[PDB]
Amino acid sequence: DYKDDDDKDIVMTQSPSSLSASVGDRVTITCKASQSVTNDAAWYQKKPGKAPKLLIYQASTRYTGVPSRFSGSGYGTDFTLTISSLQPEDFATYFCHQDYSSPLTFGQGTKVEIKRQVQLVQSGAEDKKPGASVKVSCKVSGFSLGRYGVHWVRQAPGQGLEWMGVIWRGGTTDYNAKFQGRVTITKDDSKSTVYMELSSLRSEDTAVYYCARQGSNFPLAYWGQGTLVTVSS
Amino acid sequence: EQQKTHVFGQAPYSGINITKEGIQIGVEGQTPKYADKTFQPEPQIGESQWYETEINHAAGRVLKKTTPMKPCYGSYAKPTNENGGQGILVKQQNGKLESQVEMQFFSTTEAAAGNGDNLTPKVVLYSEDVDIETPDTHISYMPTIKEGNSRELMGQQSMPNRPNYIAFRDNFIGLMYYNSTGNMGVLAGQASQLNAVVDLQDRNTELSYQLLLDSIGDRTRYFSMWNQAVDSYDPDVRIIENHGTEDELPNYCFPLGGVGNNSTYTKVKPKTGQENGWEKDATEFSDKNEIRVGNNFAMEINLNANLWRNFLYSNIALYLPDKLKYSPSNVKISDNPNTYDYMNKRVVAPGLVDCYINLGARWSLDYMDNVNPFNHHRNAGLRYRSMLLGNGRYVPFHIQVPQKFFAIKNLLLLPGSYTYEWNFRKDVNMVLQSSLGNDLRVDGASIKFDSICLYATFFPMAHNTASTLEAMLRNDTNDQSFNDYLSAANMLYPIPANATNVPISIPSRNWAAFRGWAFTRLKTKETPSLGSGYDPYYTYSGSIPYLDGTFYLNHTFKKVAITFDSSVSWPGNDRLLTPNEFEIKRSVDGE
Amino acid sequence: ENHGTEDELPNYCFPLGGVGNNSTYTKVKPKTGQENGWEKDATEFSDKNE
Amino acid sequence: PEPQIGESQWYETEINHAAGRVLKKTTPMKPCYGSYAKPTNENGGQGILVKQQNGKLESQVEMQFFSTTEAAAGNGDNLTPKVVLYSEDVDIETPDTHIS
Amino acid sequence: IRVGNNFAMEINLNANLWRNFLYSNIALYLPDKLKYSPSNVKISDNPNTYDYMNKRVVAPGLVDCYINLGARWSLDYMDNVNPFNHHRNAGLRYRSMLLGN
Amino acid sequence: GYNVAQCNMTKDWFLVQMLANYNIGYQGFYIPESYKDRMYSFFRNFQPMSRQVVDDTKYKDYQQVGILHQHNNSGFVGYLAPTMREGQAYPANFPYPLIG
Repeated sequence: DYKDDDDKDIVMTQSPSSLSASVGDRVTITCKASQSVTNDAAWYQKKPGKAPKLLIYQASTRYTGVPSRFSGSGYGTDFTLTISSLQPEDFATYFCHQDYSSPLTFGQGTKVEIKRQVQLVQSGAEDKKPGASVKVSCKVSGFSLGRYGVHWVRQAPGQGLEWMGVIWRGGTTDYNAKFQGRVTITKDDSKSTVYMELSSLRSEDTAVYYCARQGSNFPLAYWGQGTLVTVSS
Repeated sequence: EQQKTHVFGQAPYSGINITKEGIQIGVEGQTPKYADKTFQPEPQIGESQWYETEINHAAGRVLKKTTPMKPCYGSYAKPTNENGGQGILVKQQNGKLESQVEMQFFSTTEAAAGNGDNLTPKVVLYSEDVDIETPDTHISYMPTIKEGNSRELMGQQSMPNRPNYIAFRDNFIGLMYYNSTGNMGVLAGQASQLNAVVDLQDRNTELSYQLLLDSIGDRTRYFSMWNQAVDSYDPDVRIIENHGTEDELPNYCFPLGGVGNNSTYTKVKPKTGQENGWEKDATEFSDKNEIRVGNNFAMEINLNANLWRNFLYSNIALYLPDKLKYSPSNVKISDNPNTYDYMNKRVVAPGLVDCYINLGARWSLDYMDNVNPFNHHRNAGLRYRSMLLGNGRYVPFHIQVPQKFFAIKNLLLLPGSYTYEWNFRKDVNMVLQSSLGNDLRVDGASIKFDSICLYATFFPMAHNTASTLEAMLRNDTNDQSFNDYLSAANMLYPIPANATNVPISIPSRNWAAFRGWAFTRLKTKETPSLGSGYDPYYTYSGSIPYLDGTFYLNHTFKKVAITFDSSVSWPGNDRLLTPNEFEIKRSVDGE
Repeated sequence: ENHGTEDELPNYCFPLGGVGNNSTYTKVKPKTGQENGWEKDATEFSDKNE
Repeated sequence: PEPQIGESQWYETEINHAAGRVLKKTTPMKPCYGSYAKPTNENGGQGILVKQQNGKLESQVEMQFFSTTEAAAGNGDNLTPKVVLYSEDVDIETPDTHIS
Repeated sequence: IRVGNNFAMEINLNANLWRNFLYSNIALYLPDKLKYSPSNVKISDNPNTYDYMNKRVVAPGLVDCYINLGARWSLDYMDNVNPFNHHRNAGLRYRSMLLGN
Repeated sequence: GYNVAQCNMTKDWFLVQMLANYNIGYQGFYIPESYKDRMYSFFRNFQPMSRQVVDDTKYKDYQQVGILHQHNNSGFVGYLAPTMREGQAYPANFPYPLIG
C-alpha cells in the first residue's frame, strides 16, 4: 500500500514560523516532514549574514564543538529542536534539513528574535542582465577533491535554502530539477577547485551562492564564504 | 500476494571499494574510478590465484526477474554495443538509447545482524535483462509448465539439437530430366527437325553412370567439380564390434592446490634430556600451520565408459526406430513426423544401447538392419559436399554439371550447327539431400537458379588433316555405334504389407539376346514416382537407391523359382540339390 | 574441418567411496498398537549409523 | 523403491520422507564394480526368497526406520522417521572381476 | 551468493588415457618373473591355468609414462614375448566372433 | 562464369594444369590414375575450400566486438592466457549464428 517515493521533493515545514525570547528561556521548535525521513532530520543554525552551522544530525546528535544547551528528538515525520535555557548567541534563524533523498531539502527558515583545518574560499561578487551566464569558483584546501563530494546551495534574500546540486567524489553530478538543466558543475583536481556555471539567468536567481561539503555519512559541515550573484532589468 | 525476490548470484571480481557510484575499479590520479555498467564488471574476470583469500569489495553481473530462466549451456544473447555488453537498451522520448543495467547491493549475514551504523555492502551485483535464446540446444527434462521464473523451473536440464546436413547429391543426381517422356531432352540438326534423343521410363541414366564410374575408377577419392565425393557410412556404426572398455587403472580429478581438506597445527620442540619432553613454539613460526593429514582429497572418473556410451548414443541410438521411442513431457512436438522437430525431440532410453549390448560379438543391431545407414551424420561424402557449399544456410553457388546420358557423351560431333535443349528440376527433395531425409519443402529450403552457360572443349586440328578425317568419317560403312553399360530395362513391382510370396509373369515373346536377370527390393518411401514430373506426395529426401545404388534389403529374400510357359523349368536338368528353385537362406541347416 | 563432437550424454566424476558425504542416524522401531508411534532401537544395533 | 530411481532436483533440497535399499549382514562384502545379482522375480528384484511352511517361496525383506541423532536426542513424542531403508540379503556374485 | 571463482577440480585427460594404454596393451603381457602374487587372495597351484595367469600382479611403474620418453623403442622384456598372443589380435578376435559371444 | 571447381581458380588455368600434368583436358575430365598422381603431382595435393562469414553491407544490426570482451564459456577457462579458470557463468555473446 503506503510507500513514500525515494528521490523526490519532501516539504520540510517548521513551526512556530517566528519566535520571541529573553535570556534563560526554554525554547521549543518543531519540524514536520510531509513524507517520512526516518531517523534522518538535521538541524541548522544560521546568522542572517553568515553561512549555516550544523547543530543536530540523525534526529539527536551534536556536531563537534556545538554547545550543550542544544538537543534534538523525534522519528518518522515529526522532529523537535529544544534550547534547554537560551543564551545571547541564540538569536538567529534556524533551519530544518534532510539528506534522505536527492533533491536534498530544507525548510523556509524560522525566525528567533528578542522580546521587545578545512578552508573553501569562493570568487568575488557580481551582477548581470537576464539570460546571461555566470561562473563561480570554489577553491578547496584541507581536503582533496577525490576523497569527498562537493555540494552547491543558495540562499535568496527573504527565502529559505535551495539545494542546487552536487558533484560527488568520483565526478557524478546531480542537479535540482527546478533548474531545467541550467546548472553545470566542473572541477580541476590539481588546482583543488570546483566551478559552478549557471546559464539562462533570471531575476529569481538574485541570491547568495554557497559551496558546501558534508561528513562521512552525515550532512554539510564545511561551508564557503558565499558568492553574491544579482540580476536585475 | 506477498512473493519474495530470491537471487542466485556469483561475484568473482575483487574491486577497491563500493559506493553508490558502483564498484571502484581504479584511480584517475586523485579521483577514484568506477566500473562502466554498460559492459563492466565483466563475466570472465575474477581471482587470479588458487588459494583462499577473503574479499571485502566484490562484484559480478546477474539476470533480471523479467528474464526467462534457461539452462546456461546453449545460451546466447547478441551483443548490444561494441564493448561486448549484452544487456538491453531502450529508445527514450528524446530519441537516445538508454541503459537498463541496474545495481543491486548486498551485505554478509553477520553484517546484516547489526544496527547499520558501520554498514557498507560487501558485494554489488550489476543486474540486467538480456535477450536470451537457445540456438543449438533443447530441454531433455522440463520440470514444470508454471509461468515465470521459479526454483522448480531451475530444475530444467539441457540436451543439444541433433546434426542435420543438407547438400547437393553425388554427381548432381536427378537435377536433369532423364527418363520422363514429356520432359525429354533434345539434340537435333539445324538442317532437319528430328530429335536424336529417344527416352523412356524403362531407362535408368543415373545408375548406369554410377556403376560405370565404379568400373572405371576409385570413388573414395573426392573431386569437387563434378561433386564426385561418394556417399558412405562408418563401418563401426553399421557393424558394432563390442570388445569392452580399456579402463584397467583408476583415473583421477584433483583439487586446484593438489591438497585440500587441511587442519590447523601448532609446532612443538623437544626438551633434549627427557624421553617424551616437549615445549610449545609460537615465536618465529605460526601457531596455525595448515597441514592435510593423510592423502590429498580426490575424485574418480572412468574415461572409456563415458566415451563409449557417448559414441553409442549419438551415433546409433538417436537413429533407432520410432517404436522404441517416447515423447518428452512438458515439451511440445510436431504432429507430422517428417519434420526436423519430431526427430530432434523424440526420446530413446540409454539402456537399449549401453555398455553390455552385443558384448563379445561382432553384430549389427537388428532394429538397424532394416534402417538405411547412408542416411547418417558421419557420411563423409554428404558432409564433404555440404562443406563445398559452406557452413551457412544462405549460399550463392556455382556448379559444373556433366551430361550423363550414354549415347550423347561418347559422341564425336562433326561440322554444322545443332539444337541442344535440356530440362532441369527445382524440387528441393530431389536436388538437395538431407541426413535424416526430412521433407525440405515443408522445412523451407529453397533454390533459385540465376544463369546457365554451356561449355564445350575443342581440338584445334590442322585443316588438311581435319578435312581428310572428315572425308573418311562421312562414308556409309563408318557410322558411330554405342551401347549402354547397364543395357537393361528397369522395372518396379509393388509389395503389399507382410506379403511373403511375390509372383510375377510376362506374356509370351521372343528371348534371343537376353543377358540374364538382376534384382533387389526397395522401399516405396525411398523411391520417386516414374514420369511424375513433380510429386508433392514424395516426402523423403535421403539417398535414392534406384538412382545412386544404395541397396540394402537384399537380405530380405528367401528363395527364387524360375518357370517358363506352363511347367518348363530353368536352369533344370537336375543341376542343383533343389533343382527347380534357388534357395537363398535356411533357418538352422542340418543337412 | 570443424564438424563438432559427440555431446549427447553428460559425463560425471564421483567420490572414491561412490556415496560421498553422510550424516549419523539412530534406528527406530514402530509401536504396533498406534498408527504412528516410534521407539529408539539401541538393542544390537549401533547409535552411530551412516 | 528401485535403487536407480533417485532425485529429480539437483540443488540442495531437504527430503522429509526418503527411502532406499541396503544389504543385510548375512550377505558378505563385495565392491560395486563387477557386481551382478539375478532376478528372484519378474518385478526385477534381487531379494532372496526363503521357502515357507506351506511350500511357497517368500521374501524376507525387512524395513529399518531411522531418524537423525538430533531428533533422537529429544523426549520421543516428536520422534518419527525421515528415512526408511529396505534391508535384504541378495544373491550377489562377481564373475568378470576379481579382487586385486 | 558465492564470492570469487566457481568450485572445481582439475584433471589431465591425455596422461590418464596414455597411462591406461601403457598398462593395458603392454604391462599386463610382461614376463611372469616381473610380477608378484597378491597378499591375502588365493591363487592356482598350476602356472599354466587361467586362475594363475589372471591373478599375478605387475607393477604399473614397470611401464610408466616416462619410459623411453622421446624414443621409438620396444620394451626389452617384450622383445622376446609373442605379440600375436594378444587381445588386440583382430584376426583371433574376428575368428572368435565368427563363433560369437 | 569463368571460375571452376567451387573455388576461385579459373577454367582456363585448370584445363592448362590438367593438360600439363596428366593430359586429361581434350577428352573430358576424370580422376587421374594413381601411379601417375604421386607425391609432388597436382591433383594429389590439390585442396579447394569455402566458408561463410557475417555481412556488414546489408546487415544492419552489426557491432564489431573485440577478443578483449568475448566471453563464450565464461568461468570455465583462464582469461587470454593458458592459465586456470577465471570468472562466473553467464550467457554467451559471440559469434553470431550462421545457421538457424
